Amino acid sequence: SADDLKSRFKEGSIPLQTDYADLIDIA
Amino acid sequence: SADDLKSRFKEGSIPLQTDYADLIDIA
Amino acid sequence: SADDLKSRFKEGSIPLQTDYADLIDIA
Amino acid sequence: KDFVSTYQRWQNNGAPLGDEAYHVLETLTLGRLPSAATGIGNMRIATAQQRIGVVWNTEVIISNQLVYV
Amino acid sequence: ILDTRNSTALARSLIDVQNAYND
Amino acid sequence: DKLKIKSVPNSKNQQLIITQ
Repeated sequence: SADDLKSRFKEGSIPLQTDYADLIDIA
Repeated sequence: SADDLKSRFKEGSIPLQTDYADLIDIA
Repeated sequence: SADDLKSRFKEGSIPLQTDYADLIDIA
Repeated sequence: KDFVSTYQRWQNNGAPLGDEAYHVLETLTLGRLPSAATGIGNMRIATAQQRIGVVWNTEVIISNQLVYV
Repeated sequence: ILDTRNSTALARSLIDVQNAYND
Repeated sequence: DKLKIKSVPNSKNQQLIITQ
């Protein structure tokens, strides 16, 4: 979900390739 | 806007969580 | 294509501001 | 491609002297002014155990040049 | 006349230089 | 000796002034 994706990108966090995969899957 | 949006993603930058927030917002 | 973008964000790869440019313009 | 993007950006910026200029400088391999940071140009993507190591350990972040927020 | 459009360091540490001026 | 920080409109980039 969108709010989930906002949650995975808060200050102090470091994303993984799954986050980017989900981002590009949102198209 | 889009131009301001990829203004933040210029070389040598560290995007903040807000930029990611608008990135989820547009998608 | 989408999976090219995935493989460019695949773990260990060095992203470039060009890749972010395609990410923005996809949306 | 990256060169073209940064060159166009530097030019419509007014051709100023800065990181936009210094990246072009290093690209033509005749000078460098490394800044105390790690920009988009070089960011390895960390493993999950790297995530568990940092979670907030800054020293590993600066050690492996990972994504920082 | 300084602008941070020509370097991200000021963009990151403008708060810090503000405090440095304060003290 | 005197500095002020002023934000340009229609964008977010930050303009720093200094006098001496």
